[PDB]
Amino acid sequence: HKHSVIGVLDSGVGGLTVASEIIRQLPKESICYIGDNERCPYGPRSVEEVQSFVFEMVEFLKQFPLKALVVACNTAAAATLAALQEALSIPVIGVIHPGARAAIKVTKKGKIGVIGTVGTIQSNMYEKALHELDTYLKVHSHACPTLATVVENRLEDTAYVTQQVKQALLPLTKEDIDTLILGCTHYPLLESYIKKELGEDVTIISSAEETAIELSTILQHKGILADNLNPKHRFFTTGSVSSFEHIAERWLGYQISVDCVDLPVK
Amino acid sequence: HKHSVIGVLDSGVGGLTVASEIIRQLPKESICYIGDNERCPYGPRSVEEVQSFVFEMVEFLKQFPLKALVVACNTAAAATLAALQEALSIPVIGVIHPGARAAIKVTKKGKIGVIGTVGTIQSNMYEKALHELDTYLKVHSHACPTLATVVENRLEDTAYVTQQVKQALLPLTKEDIDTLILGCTHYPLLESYIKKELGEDVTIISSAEETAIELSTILQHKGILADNLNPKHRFFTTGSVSSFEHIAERWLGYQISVDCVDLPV
Ligand SMILES: N[C@H](CCC(=O)O)C(=O)O
Ligand SMILES: N[C@H](CCC(=O)O)C(=O)O
Ligand SMILES: [K+]
Ligand SMILES: [K+]
Repeated sequence: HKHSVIGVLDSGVGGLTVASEIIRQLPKESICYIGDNERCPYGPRSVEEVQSFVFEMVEFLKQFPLKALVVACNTAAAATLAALQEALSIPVIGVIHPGARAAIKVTKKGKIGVIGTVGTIQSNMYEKALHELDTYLKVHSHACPTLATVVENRLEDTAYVTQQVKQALLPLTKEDIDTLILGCTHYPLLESYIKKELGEDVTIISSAEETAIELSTILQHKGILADNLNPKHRFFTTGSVSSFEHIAERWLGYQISVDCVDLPVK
Repeated sequence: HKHSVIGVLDSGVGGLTVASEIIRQLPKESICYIGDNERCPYGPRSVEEVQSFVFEMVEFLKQFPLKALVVACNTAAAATLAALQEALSIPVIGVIHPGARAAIKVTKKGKIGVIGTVGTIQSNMYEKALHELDTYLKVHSHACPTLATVVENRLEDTAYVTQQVKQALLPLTKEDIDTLILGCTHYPLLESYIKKELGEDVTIISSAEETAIELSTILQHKGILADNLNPKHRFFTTGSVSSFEHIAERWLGYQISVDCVDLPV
């Protein structure tokens, strides 16, 4: 396992929030990332379709020596995490359960909100994951379909972002919650807006931050942590390479290695 | 219908902070706790002695159907975690690694402080654990030998507690850290005093809170979570039963089931 990498898959660029947290909290691990930008968004797609696309990305990642797989996309995790964990022998870490687990840790009232794409919310995976750990939690799940697009295409228009965040969170402002799970790869970029809308009494949970610590926990439990003092990461996209590189530099603050890929493989 | 329990061992009553977090974050799991109050404290004891006492507690807990073992005592974990993980087939979760992992998650500057007993600090297990994950972290480790006794015997004397926390943390106020790991079972009981001494720029991590989520992560990864909607927990002590019951009631806010036990079994 000394040369093995962490495979990371996502529907596009959003997953860079997850990749950044793995790079920060597990600095000796090597990332091999694939974003299916050509078919993004997955949010409005059927479960069957999303599962087929995710398995195509897994086939691509299998060309590398994987020690573990992270499904960075909440929509993809909702639709295929169980299928992947059954199919693969390596650890498969999704972004939903780590967020639910962290919500249980920070809630004082046992009342949790979660926002995400229509696919993520309709799967009801967040409520199911939360109840598996604690049946006596009240979970309010709300789809916010306009947010990911807002993050990728209108983020500089602050007035527009504020209005869209206000509209998306109106249903939750009416509910009694003290914790909110950002159940979508893109939402960390809206954290400030969200906090302003919900208030100081609601603790925000990032899927990215919690998934990296969950991965860390599992790799160490399994005794497979890397010891590389200066790893390098590789990013792949099915869409425009220049487009991905540009957003990435904006989100990360630096340039990354990006290459094109065609799915299905071979 | 899976009847296995989570074994929890500690040097005494301090481990109730860890037990309370497991009960809160994993409400379907059943706890079987043993505190070696008759030989507490472990902090000033030799590593060989602590290892021997911990293995006696494990022999006691093995009488129950254990699905996992939590070493709630930071001093005991420092001295015996490796030995336990090698000797047992069930998952053994100590309180040190979860704290280090959480510190990496919250630090922005990569400068972490940790406090604990002399035994915990002398083992240097915190620095080793932190560096295993990230070699480029600066770790400041300081023993605070008087704090656990302060928590057990002088907590109502606020002027005294403030003075003892001030003296214990003086060396860390001189260091540049943005995160502090409470590397002892008793320190959550001093969180307010510690926050006041270090300021709002230092995020304080609880070993109990992080160990419970680490346990949760591992039980679910292994597919062994309980589904019990109303479990019951049992506590055992090698010291005075009435004394344990009294402190427990003060710390938890309610009474618990406590029985006496003799080690070695
Ligand atoms: N990455 C998706 C957001 C984008 C999409 O709809 O594909 C998610 O985390 O749910
Ligand atoms: N339980 C110990 C504190 C008490 C003792 O010294 O035994 C620890 O967490 O380090
Ligand atoms: K393509
Ligand atoms: K004194």
